[PDB]
Amino acid sequence: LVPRGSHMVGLIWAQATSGVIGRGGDIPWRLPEDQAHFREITMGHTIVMGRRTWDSLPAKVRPLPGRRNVVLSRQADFMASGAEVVGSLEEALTSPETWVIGGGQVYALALPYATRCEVTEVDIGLPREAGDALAPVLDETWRGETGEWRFSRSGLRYRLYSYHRS
Ligand SMILES: NC(=O)c1ccc[n+]([C@@H]2O[C@H](COP(=O)([O-])OP(=O)(O)OC[C@H]3O[C@@H](n4cnc5c(N)ncnc54)[C@H](OP(=O)(O)O)[C@@H]3O)[C@@H](O)[C@H]2O)c1
Ligand SMILES: CCc1nc(N)nc(N)c1OCC1(COc2ccccc2CCC(=O)O)COC1
Repeated sequence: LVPRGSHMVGLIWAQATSGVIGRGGDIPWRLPEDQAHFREITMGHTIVMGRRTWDSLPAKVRPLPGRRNVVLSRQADFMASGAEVVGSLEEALTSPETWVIGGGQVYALALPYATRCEVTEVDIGLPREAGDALAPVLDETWRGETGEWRFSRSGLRYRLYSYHRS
């Protein structure tokens, strides 16, 4: 349970088995089961994303519905129509429950404050290339639950992990 006076911070991402989460300003696969899972977890909560992740959303879809959208930028003239832009995680993490939804820079930034991670791993063989955005690496303070491999309607295997720490 999440007491309303707390500030719970979770990270949620989908990665290939290599750790790649983004390339060329997009996610280099599509998995409908992961889209549904991402929405089930985040709906109703504040979502925090990096400026480059906001840029990756088509103008017609953003801000993402059903969730308070917060965008991190250091640029005083960057504006996100329909959403709030803030310059730090301290300013972004005011809600009782916040999901950090990417990308690679913002996961690394938020990791020291996070107590939950929800991961989808997609069994697509995408090697890491220079410039890719990557999932954060989780140290031994994190305890994980790994689901069995499942199979998507799209013909890719995937599995879910849930990590927690104190
Ligand atoms: N697979 C997934 O689950 C998933 C999820 C989300 C995104 N993605 C992908 O990941 C890629 C984007 O990731 P990315 O690592 O390139 O970028 P990102 O983390 O989404 O955004 C980086 C931007 O955040 C801002 N920022 C970073 N550190 C900050 C700090 N300390 N204070 C304030 N603002 C800060 C900066 O904005 P300014 O430059 O404006 O200062 C920086 O350029 C895309 O390919 C996207 O499609 C994948
Ligand atoms: C789903 C990808 C994803 N999966 C996990 N597990 N974690 C993430 N953080 C993540 O990326 C979430 C973003 C990309 O969402 C997309 C992308 C394509 C299609 C549909 C959506 C959801 C739209 C919505 O939610 O209405 C929203 O900005 C990045």
